Amino acid sequence: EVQLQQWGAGLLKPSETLSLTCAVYGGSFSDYYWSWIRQPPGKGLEWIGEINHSGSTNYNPSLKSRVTISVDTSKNQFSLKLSSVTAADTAVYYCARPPHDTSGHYWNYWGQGTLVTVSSGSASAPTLFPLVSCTSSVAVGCLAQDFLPDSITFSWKYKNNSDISSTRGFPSVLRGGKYAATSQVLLPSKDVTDEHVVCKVQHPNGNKEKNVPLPV
Amino acid sequence: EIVLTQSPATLSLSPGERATLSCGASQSVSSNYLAWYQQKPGQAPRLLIYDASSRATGIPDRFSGSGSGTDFTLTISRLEPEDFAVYYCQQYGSSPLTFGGGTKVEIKRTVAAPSVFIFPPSDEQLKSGTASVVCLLNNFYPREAKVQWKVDNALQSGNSQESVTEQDSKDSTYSLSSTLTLSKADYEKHKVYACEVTHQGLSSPVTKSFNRGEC
Repeated sequence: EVQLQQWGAGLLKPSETLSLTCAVYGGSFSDYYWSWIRQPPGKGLEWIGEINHSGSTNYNPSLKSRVTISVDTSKNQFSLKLSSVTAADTAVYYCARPPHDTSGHYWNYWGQGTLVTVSSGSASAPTLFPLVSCTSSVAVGCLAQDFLPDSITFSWKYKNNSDISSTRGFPSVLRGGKYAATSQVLLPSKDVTDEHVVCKVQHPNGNKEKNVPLPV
Repeated sequence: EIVLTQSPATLSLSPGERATLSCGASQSVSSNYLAWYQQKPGQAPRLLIYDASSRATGIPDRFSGSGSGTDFTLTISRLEPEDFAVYYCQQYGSSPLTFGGGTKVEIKRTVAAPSVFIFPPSDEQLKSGTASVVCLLNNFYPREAKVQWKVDNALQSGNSQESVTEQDSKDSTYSLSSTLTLSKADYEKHKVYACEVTHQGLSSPVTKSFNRGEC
């Protein structure tokens, strides 16, 4: 019945300012207090602040010093600005709306979320390395490293170019302000002829591939 | 700020069973101004209960809320498969609006010990200056598993990171990857590399090692 669409820079360096926006389609834009809420990868939710169409704001004192939320009734949008960012502000930010203008501030409408990452590094495509092993199924892997932001997807192809379906998917881990992620296919032991398989990853900064030698 | 505390951190049940999750508050929440949400991987929180005990539109009555003051409860009377997720409580009785830390409702199945693999850093990465030693544990249950790195039998600490998958949708198991990271230098100064894995499906801790250069 109502859609909130968000956007804004997803990657920043320490000390800069985070800037996000949320647009409302449907219902009235008036009187509701529109909120921004965030969630650090792997943690729980923190409410940041809210603003109604008249400009009235309520802020979580945990951020007051650095937060500014504002509204634009001519576009039916509201926006969030968070200054002097640090890695701690890396998180999925959401905009949200309560069901009634004069009721509890709990939220039935939510934006899709915007991941915003704050790192000292610069955006980079991942560099790929093969994981050769050493149960009637052998494991073959691919390691993706030094990539940012954290937006990767793997896929596997046989020398014969047919897809490998046997995919296993792990969450990236953060280090040095950049990310790494691994992936593996489990190939039945008795498949000894192909000398390798091909690992592939897609990333905003460029897609890569690397053949992963079949062992034994 | 009101601290919401949820327990247990994980609830491991089977479809059909009743789930009861607690959300204690550190001061009382006025007028029973408390909401519950569900959240699935990558999705925005989804409203289930508002005003402590009222179901949001479309929420099936297997879901019910209750409680008051500093103590609230969410009950799922007979879990269905799609009910396994994370849940958060949220108070809107005073400012600032706060959330609890959540509780994961996880599928409980029979014990499954992991298959284990270790992988030496590639020769190519070694040239770039770092060695990433990797150990995988596949398809095990329950989720707790200790992965330990040994280098020349020196128990290694603070130079590894792990990453665990979501519960498999079909077989309810987990897989976990651990990475031990050393300079090429240190990697060079040693020889036996070992990944010791302990899991309750295992009668004795398993170990996969390899000798540098021998792989």
